[PDB]
Amino acid sequence: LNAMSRIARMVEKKVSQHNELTGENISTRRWFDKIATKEDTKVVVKMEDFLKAQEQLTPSVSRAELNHYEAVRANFEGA
Amino acid sequence: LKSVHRWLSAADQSEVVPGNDNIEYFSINEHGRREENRLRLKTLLQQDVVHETKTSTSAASELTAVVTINDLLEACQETKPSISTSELVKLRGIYDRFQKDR
Repeated sequence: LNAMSRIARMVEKKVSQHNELTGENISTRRWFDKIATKEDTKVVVKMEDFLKAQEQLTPSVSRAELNHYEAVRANFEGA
Repeated sequence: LKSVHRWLSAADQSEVVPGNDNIEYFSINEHGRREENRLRLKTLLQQDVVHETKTSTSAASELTAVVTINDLLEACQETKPSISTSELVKLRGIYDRFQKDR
């Protein structure tokens, strides 16, 4: 999703640029349809994308202390 | 609201003092009548009824209503914080518990 966001902001630049170049009335969907290329799939991804995503949101489902003490207690009481 | 209240209070006499030239009046055989200003107004209203029109002209926004900081700060003085001060702590705690778990 972070990758898709970056590429998306890139094209958001592109469209604006062309709107300044060829005409401001060109629709985003029209532009992205006409100038479409096989390289549209170039959803750029890199380590920095992953690190940004990890540090940005969703640390985990259950990480802090819940897992640890249930794990140890459950193993202990299973003897 | 405070600014518009003050403006309305100050503007009460603006439309009353000036004379009206939209129609001209001769005032013959006016003796025996105690009312003077109301009778003039009723004559003007009669003529306007004979010559009534619906169109009206626009006016500058600032002289209808305007916002000023002097009243803004006083309005801020009469505080009304929505969040219950005793409940902000509880809300913060529950929000954090939701955020970290589930």
